[PDB]
Amino acid sequence: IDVVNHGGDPQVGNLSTPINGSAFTKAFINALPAYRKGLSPNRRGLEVGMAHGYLLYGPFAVLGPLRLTEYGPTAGLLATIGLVSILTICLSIYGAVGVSKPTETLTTPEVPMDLATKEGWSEFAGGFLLGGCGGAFFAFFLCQTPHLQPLIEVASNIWS
Amino acid sequence: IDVVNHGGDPQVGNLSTPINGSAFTKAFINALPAYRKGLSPNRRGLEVGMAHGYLLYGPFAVLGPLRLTEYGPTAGLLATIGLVSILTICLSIYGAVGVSKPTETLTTPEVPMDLATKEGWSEFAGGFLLGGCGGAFFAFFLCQTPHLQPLIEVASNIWS
Amino acid sequence: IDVVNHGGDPQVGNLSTPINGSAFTKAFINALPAYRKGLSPNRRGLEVGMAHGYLLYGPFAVLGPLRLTEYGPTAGLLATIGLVSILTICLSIYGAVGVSKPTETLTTPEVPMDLATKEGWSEFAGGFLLGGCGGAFFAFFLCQTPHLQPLIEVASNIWS
Amino acid sequence: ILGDFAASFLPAILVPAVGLVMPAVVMGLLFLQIESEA
Amino acid sequence: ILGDFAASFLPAILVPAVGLVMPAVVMGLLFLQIESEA
Amino acid sequence: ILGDFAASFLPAILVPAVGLVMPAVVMGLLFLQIESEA
Amino acid sequence: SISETQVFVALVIALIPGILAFRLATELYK
Amino acid sequence: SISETQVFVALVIALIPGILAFRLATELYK
Amino acid sequence: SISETQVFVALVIALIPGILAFRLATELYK
Ligand code: CLA
Ligand code: CLA
Ligand code: CLA
Ligand code: CLA
Ligand code: CLA
Ligand SMILES: CC1=C(/C=C/C(C)=C/C=C/C(C)=C/C=C/C=C(C)/C=C/C=C(C)/C=C/C2=C(C)CCCC2(C)C)C(C)(C)CCC1
Ligand SMILES: CC1=C(/C=C/C(C)=C/C=C/C(C)=C/C=C/C=C(C)/C=C/C=C(C)/C=C/C2=C(C)CCCC2(C)C)C(C)(C)CCC1
Ligand SMILES: CC1=C(/C=C/C(C)=C/C=C/C(C)=C/C=C/C=C(C)/C=C/C=C(C)/C=C/C2=C(C)CCCC2(C)C)C(C)(C)CCC1
Repeated sequence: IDVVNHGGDPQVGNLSTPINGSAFTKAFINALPAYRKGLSPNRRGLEVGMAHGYLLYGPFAVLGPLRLTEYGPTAGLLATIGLVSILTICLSIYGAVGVSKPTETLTTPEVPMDLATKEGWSEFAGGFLLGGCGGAFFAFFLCQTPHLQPLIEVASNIWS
Repeated sequence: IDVVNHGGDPQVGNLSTPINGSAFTKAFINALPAYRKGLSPNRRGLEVGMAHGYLLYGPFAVLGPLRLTEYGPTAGLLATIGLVSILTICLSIYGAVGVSKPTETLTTPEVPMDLATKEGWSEFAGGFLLGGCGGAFFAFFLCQTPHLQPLIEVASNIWS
Repeated sequence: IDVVNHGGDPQVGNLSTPINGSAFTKAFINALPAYRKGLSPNRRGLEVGMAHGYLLYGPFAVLGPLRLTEYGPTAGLLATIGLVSILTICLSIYGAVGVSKPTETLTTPEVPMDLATKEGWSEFAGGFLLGGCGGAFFAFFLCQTPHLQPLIEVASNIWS
Repeated sequence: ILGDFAASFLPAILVPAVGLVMPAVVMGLLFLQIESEA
Repeated sequence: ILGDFAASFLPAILVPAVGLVMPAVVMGLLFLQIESEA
Repeated sequence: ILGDFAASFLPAILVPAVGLVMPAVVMGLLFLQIESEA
Repeated sequence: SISETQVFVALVIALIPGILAFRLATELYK
Repeated sequence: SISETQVFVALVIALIPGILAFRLATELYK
Repeated sequence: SISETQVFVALVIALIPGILAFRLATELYK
């Protein structure tokens, strides 16, 4: 029994491995904000930016020049905001150059047609900005309001 | 003089009462963010979410487990953010199932065609997220910055 | 050599002066959020609102009734939020009246077609709201977190 | 400054409502009324 | 209140995960499963 | 650390402008210049 | 002096000409 | 009492029936 | 040492080769 097959077309340079496209990776990649069926841009970008802004307040808050200082969480928030702004500028200029239709693979047989235009990628960039700012500020608020929150004591004792 | 008429079609199960559809309820329901003529989604959702996030920082800020504690306004802000996020997840999955054209009544003879698609309800959900977060944070900032603001002393002396 | 020419059509009431339309003002006005080619509304409005909310936390923070008080930056943030909200209400009612196609000049031979509709101006207004709130809060956070930041000492010693 | 009269918190609510909130509402509503077509 | 048992911080993470996070995930996923057409 | 020279606040503004702001502007503008078609 | 409750009583009494002024103004428009 | 590391060892051991329960449930669906 | 105003004077003097370098670079492009 060949569990590693092609995608239906063998001469295309890809293989349908269990990791690539079997049953659980076709879903949860087609159900991510990118490649989900019903979402518009400025909603895909909102979800992606919220997740990214939330995760990126982890190596700036406890890993920085100010991490031994009470200004450390605020400096990590400002650094996350700056990185999200730089990434939004990158997304905006990537769209402003001109985008093509995204690459269709075995995992994603249907790519979002709304991201194939410059106007869709501008909405994605704006949603990424608002989401990144919101996620970074939400992670800052969650890390700052108990003022110790000993989950942050974990992975800062590691990153001493 | 029959002030309680039908809507023009008697065999439809509704009545055009003064409360339902007379002169002042056809307007101000057709002029709400839902059912307004010129608005797009991610603007209807923005207005609705801003109003909802602002009103929902009333039974969490002064009514909670921390309401006798200085962390009470911050906990109310976090609870409002969590409720807005849960409601946004509900809106997103309601759209992701697939929406039909909204119900046309006597009060609203014209319903928004832009909310009849899955892409429009995704923009509505994203606008609701940004609006709810903004309204909750604005109400938190307004309640927190004078640090007493004796309008909050009203309806907390009631809710003692 | 006539450096001051017409735009190609002399009987139109405008002149193509160096300031108006020569080489450096056709670009950087066609490359502003308004008149840029690839952007959608709720992205033009986002950029415009972010710039406006950032600049408007300059005559409210150090120029106000509370500018000698520690509540001064917070009052300036609240005043910037209020002005951005009033301007968003103005944009929303300007769109809700009904907009025409924007004026085409020598500097801008192509105006955004997406701002020629009521739905586009609603997205612009919502983006202006989110951008203004984000820019005002970002300027508040930047001015507040070092708590002195002696660039603010400049232009407050002037505005003593 | 709150007064010695009964319900002194009502000037702190009604005066910004009648001086800022409802004039903004009335100018917005009258603007939409006088600028709408047909 | 943290316990005297080893890894006392794990009730502070797993109990809100199993009581709030994954039931929300399971109801969202099962809602999308039972309400999708075809 | 501010210096004893005149206008010591100008390194605090120009150095992040020439090291972060205008290189980002120049790379964005040159990226749009070298990647635009026609 | 008058009581605090008398001010709120006079306010909800004043809503009765508040509603009726809105009802007269719309019918004067027609 | 057991150590702190033994709890994390038992958790990553418990991922082995965690994965295999997901694998059985999908094949029981088919 | 030089004064604080002399630094700002030299900066706004330096805008005169700042503008003219931009004017030469665009004409060298053409
Ligand atoms: C036309 C008559 C008149 C006038 C000129 C005033 C003027 C004043 N009142 Mg008011 N008021 C009036 C009627 C009047 N009132 C009556 C009948 C009541 C109900 C019992 C009150 C109850 C009242 C309260 C409780 C308070 C005031 C206060 C105020 C001040 C600011 C306005 C404000 O924010 O509150 C206006 C709030 C209202 C509830 C008034 C509603 C409107 C009234 C009923 C009359 C309608 C006005 C007019 C006829 C319609 C528009 C005409 C147009 C052509 C201009 C100002 C001194 C405030 C104050 O003392 O601040 C220091 C305050 O908090 N008023
Ligand atoms: C079905 C058996 C069973 C039951 C009823 C419980 C019940 C409990 N456990 Mg758990 N647990 C179990 C198995 C079990 N456990 C085993 C085998 C391990 C791995 C060695 C642990 C490891 C463990 C940790 C480390 C912690 C708990 C804790 C908890 C409490 C809250 C649940 C939670 O958040 O953690 C659930 C977290 C897990 C990692 C459990 C994973 C699921 C296990 C392996 C069994 C699967 C359940 C069931 C068979 C499948 C669904 C059946 C469905 C029909 C309902 C509760 C008292 C918490 C506690 O003490 O709070 C005070 C806590 O932090 N558990
Ligand atoms: C090419 C000549 C040269 C070089 C190598 C330097 C280098 C330096 N200057 Mg500058 N500067 C120069 C010209 C020069 N300067 C002149 C003519 C003036 C105007 C009177 C100044 C005014 C000045 C100020 C007021 C400050 C510096 C500072 C700095 C430092 C960081 C750069 C910065 O942020 O400020 C650059 C800011 C400017 C206003 C310079 C504008 C550009 C000048 C005029 C020359 C143009 C460069 C080049 C010819 C064009 C690009 C060539 C390309 C191929 C690389 C660095 C030591 C900072 C410092 O001391 O930090 C510790 C600081 O705050 N400079
Ligand atoms: C009759 C109504 C009235 C009322 C109640 C006020 C109220 C106020 N004025 Mg204003 N003003 C008015 C008429 C009025 N104004 C008119 C007619 C003029 C023109 C001559 C002025 C000229 C004037 C100037 C030029 C300034 C004031 C300022 C102030 C503030 C002083 C409080 C303080 O110490 O700073 C504390 C300030 C704050 C706490 C900021 C309040 C901002 C609020 C909270 C935002 C609300 C957001 C809201 C949702 C949007 C607006 C309402 C919406 C319905 C449209 C206060 C908010 C000063 C100020 O601070 O500006 C805001 C100021 O600089 N006013
Ligand atoms: C078994 C799971 C479980 C867990 C872990 C909790 C946890 C909690 N409950 Mg809840 N609840 C549950 C089941 C549970 N609930 C159910 C089944 C009922 C119905 C009978 C209730 C009824 C109930 C009420 C009515 C109230 C609580 C409140 C609380 C909070 C008390 C903490 C405190 O002192 O205030 C501190 C509070 C906070 C720090 C706010 C936490 C908000 C978080 C941080 C937002 C997270 C955002 C997140 C991304 C979105 C949600 C998760 C997402 C995956 C869907 C805490 C968050 C109280 C509260 O504060 O409400 C929030 C409250 O009023 N609960
Ligand atoms: C599942 C899974 C996975 C994954 C994992 C991960 C990766 C995670 C992450 C996670 C995350 C990463 C999360 C995040 C979250 C986020 C959030 C939660 C956010 C929110 C936010 C908000 C809500 C905000 C708000 C706001 C705004 C918007 C504005 C204003 C301000 C504020 C702040 C209010 C894997 C792959 C392993 C596989 C298996 C399964
Ligand atoms: C009129 C009327 C009525 C109604 C009433 C009510 C219901 C009210 C409510 C009200 C409300 C409920 C209000 C609200 C408001 C809101 C607001 C005012 C908001 C705003 C916000 C903002 C502006 C924010 C901002 C931001 C953002 C966005 C982001 C970042 C951060 C910040 C915070 C900055 C009735 C029915 C009786 C009938 C008669 C008449
Ligand atoms: C260049 C040039 C010019 C101009 C100048 C100016 C006018 C400037 C301004 C500037 C500005 C005016 C800037 C601004 C900036 C802004 C920004 C930088 C913003 C950002 C923001 C953000 C990022 C935020 C965030 C957030 C959100 C969104 C929500 C939540 C919260 C938070 C806060 C996180 C001229 C004409 C002379 C000509 C020559 C050249």
